[PDB]
Amino acid sequence: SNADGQIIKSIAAIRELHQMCLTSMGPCGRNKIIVNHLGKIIITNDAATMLRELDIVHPAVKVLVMATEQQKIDMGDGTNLVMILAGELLNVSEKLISMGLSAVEIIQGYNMARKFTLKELDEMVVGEITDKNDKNELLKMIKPVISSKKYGSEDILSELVSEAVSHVLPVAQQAGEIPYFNVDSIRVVKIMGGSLSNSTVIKGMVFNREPEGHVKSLSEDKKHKVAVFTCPLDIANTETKGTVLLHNAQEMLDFSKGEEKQIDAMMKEIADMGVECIVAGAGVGELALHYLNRYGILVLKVPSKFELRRLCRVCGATPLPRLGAPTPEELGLVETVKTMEIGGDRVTVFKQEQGEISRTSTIILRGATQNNLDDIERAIDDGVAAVKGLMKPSGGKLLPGAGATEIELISRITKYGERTPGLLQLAIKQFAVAFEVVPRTLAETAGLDVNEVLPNLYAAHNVTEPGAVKTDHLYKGVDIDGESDEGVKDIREENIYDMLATKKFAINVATEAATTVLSIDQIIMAKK
Amino acid sequence: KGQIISNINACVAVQEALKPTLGPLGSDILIVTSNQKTTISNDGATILKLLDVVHPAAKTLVDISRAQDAEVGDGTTSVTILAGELMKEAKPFLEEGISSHLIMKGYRKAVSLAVEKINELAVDITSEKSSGRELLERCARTAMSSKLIHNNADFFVKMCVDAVLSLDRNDLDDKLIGIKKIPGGAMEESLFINGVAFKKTFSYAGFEQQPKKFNNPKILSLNVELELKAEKDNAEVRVEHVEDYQAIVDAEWQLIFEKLRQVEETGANIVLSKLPIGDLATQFFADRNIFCAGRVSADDMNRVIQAVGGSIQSTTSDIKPEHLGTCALFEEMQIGSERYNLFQGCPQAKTCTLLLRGGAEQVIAEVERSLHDAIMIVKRALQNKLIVAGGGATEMEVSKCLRDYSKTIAGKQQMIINAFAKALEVIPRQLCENAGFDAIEILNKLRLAHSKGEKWYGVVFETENIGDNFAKFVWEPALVKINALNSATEATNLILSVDETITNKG
Amino acid sequence: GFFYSSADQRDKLAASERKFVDAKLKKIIDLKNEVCGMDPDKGFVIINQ
Repeated sequence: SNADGQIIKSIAAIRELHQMCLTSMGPCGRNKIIVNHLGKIIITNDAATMLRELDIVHPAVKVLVMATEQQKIDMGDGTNLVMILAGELLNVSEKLISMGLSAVEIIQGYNMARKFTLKELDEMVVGEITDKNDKNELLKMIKPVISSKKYGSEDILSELVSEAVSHVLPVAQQAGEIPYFNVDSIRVVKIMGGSLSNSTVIKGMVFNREPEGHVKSLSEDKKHKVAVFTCPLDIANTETKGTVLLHNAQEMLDFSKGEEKQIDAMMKEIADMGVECIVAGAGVGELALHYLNRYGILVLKVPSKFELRRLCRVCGATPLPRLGAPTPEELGLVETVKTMEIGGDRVTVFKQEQGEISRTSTIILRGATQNNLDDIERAIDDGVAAVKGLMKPSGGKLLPGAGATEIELISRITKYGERTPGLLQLAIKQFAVAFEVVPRTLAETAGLDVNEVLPNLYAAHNVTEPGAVKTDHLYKGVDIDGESDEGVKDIREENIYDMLATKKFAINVATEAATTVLSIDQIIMAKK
Repeated sequence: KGQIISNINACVAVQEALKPTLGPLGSDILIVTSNQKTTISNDGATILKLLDVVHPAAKTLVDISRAQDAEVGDGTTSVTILAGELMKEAKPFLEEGISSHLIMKGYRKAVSLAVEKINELAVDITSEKSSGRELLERCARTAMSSKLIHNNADFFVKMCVDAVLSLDRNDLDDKLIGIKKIPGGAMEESLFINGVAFKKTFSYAGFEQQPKKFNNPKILSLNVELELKAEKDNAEVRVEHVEDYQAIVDAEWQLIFEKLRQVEETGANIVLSKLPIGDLATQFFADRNIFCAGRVSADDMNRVIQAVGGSIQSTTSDIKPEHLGTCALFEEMQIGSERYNLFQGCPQAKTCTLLLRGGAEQVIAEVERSLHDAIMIVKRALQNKLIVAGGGATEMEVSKCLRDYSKTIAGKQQMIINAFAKALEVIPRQLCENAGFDAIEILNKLRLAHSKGEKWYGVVFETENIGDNFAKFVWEPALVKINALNSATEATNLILSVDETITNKG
Repeated sequence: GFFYSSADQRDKLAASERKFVDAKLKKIIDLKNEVCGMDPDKGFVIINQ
């Protein structure tokens, strides 16, 4: 019942899990170790992945989990930010509940402050991204997304992602109707051993499987014919019935000798057309590997059927459900097929040079630690996901991050509090206080004192200027310090900012996340 | 902060097991695997691999040891002790209010300054005041000192240096040199073998033949079983005729005679396989001077392919004539009431074998592992020309320089770097305690001459005293000291960065 | 049944059964060009449950 503080118990249960997400965002934050049910330690910065592995029967927590999926799917950033904003709205609302304020004015107060905040976001944009897609220009948007994970490696990993995005985007001008970037077209590989400086950017899909045959790689001639066969290699049979059975020993000689002549006849018809590569998605027999060595055909196997759909858009080959029909219309062309040593093992690399432009790219990564390669691999997928948000719907607009905008918006929210009469004055003032948790967590995770960073941010953004036009610098953020002497510095010097499409979309998600929790005054479940 | 403190004791518990195993004179730990097999070793790698600790931070110290054993292979024990020592130094800092984030930040600046000092202490020297043969011989006597073999170490160094020189200096591996234990006999009578040798577990008949003197025997690999015996399957054949009872026992001898005839036409004088060879063939091979040995391990058969360049064929039909190989000379010794088979004079052999003799099997096991520590010093001498002074020399100076550089640094990083410099004192400590010397007296006496400006002063492992390891011939490569500070810091940064431990059962 | 010695002979027998569908498709495409075939702002949509 409400006399026992049921609305407080729902907040207290989330407040105990609120401190977990407070240490997620930021490079100086902390990570949580979660043991998977398969007996493997999995750790990552992104909260949307950890919430899926954690089993929580609390429906109030699931409200923030479902709101987190909106930041993970529709956007490439803001998964850790929505958990901090929605979690703080429940704590600041305890002051209004203790005073006897109904949940109507609390929800109505956030709705009125939501339209006031979203309207001011258009004036917070100073510069606009021209979408040049240049290698140096893409480093501005990609760096803050790759940041707050594996601090210190953001300088080298910035050139790997920025180069892969330019390869996926085709060359076009004055056309915004047709989409270009694809999320699933970029696959990242990891191999133990090596160093970070040995990484590079290659156009294609790197195959780590063994060549399985005496032919390691093809020649240097352009447009290698590649055939993708879905049906496994076996003796030619009849589509109707055609079941092989054992009855008399006389048929045993025809079974062994029959498979040698039929398989050799099918490989001869394919080699006559000039096909130098055969891709078999299923298992390959032993007798098939002996004939491909004399014909000079590269052996390649792809056990994963998910990569066969994306392979058709790269080389141009088509899968054939039958076997023995080398249709020329289903054959692809690739310029370069070689074999290089990646991570200490010999692997066959699949790439190209100029012709047959493909949208599939692969970022090769190396490292000694296996757990560190998991976060870097997932950071690239979250880094390239922000490219989708660079399109016409406010993709060029930007706002200063790292605590610069959250402190500056406080002065604008408090100004509208006394301007709007009625009971909404209490909800507007508490709406700006809930934004003070973002700069506070950045100072705690960085080792800085709470009494230091907070008063310095207010004095930096609040000055007396005899004039209407604002002066000095409004870009002052939360500095990590740990260097130089004292004070903060301009965040624009490091080219770190929060994209407006990430911040504006996160406000609507954060308000609706805390609205559902505050609107539910009673819960009923069963023992499980 | 409660789970962080729990992770501190988890690292000390794992570190405590590796403390007595640090150093050549250190104690050995006994671990009983679930397989009920007794395993005793002082190498931290194998020790941590057999524990299989469910604790996430304790497993991190195990995973980082595998990376130290892969890229390098030396220092797997010291990298965990150094990594876990930072957990104890950072324990009182958490209660005082100092966050572990600034503590992890001070380590990145301390190691960056420590690696620069390692290259300054590494001096490349090859032909200066040293010869070609005496260079690797003086390095083997370092690991053999203060051991039961010190009296016989004069004869053991000659066999150790010849094992490395018998292989290409560009590619060297400790797994390429085979060692077989010979029970019984004198220790000083051991000899070195250029080829490959196995245990010869075949106990069956057919002795007194196949003498130890061969001219040019032909080696051929074997896959299937040459004997006609069928161990598993069978059949039921019965006739009702009286006179046919004789002829129904007489048949099967002809079956494999067809395939066995092709073996005689090849002329292979050596028969080896991963399966036990039947006793049927042990006679006629003596007439043709063909040698055969059964019950050979699978690991010893891989060295035969790399020796004479042989190949494994399934049947006796398609065997090619060029797959055969021959050695210069054969030798077989009956010492120890057991015959031992070994090959000699193989110019194409990529491996060798060193036989060891002693009074007991447990005595030789301590001699074999004491040699492995000397092999790594001889192997890394020719591979890497940059070496640093070990045995307390380098370890004490890295902690000294950080004390002076911390004076110019202001803020919490001063006491953090000083804590990292103090954490470096655990390495020389355990080396003295495991060797019997008092770690308290040496710690005070070593810091005396350490402040006189000379950075090469080490700790004598034979007689307790302070001095320079340059006369003790204690050499260590620079790649181990550099990668130890990076692997210990990276493993420590992952444990201190996790406040909450979550484990889901499935 | 499909009796073929080589894979090239199977396409000849498999196409014999495919002519039944292609024969009906020729009458469908003729309806589009019959009424307002070349006229602008015209289309032909097949439901085909």
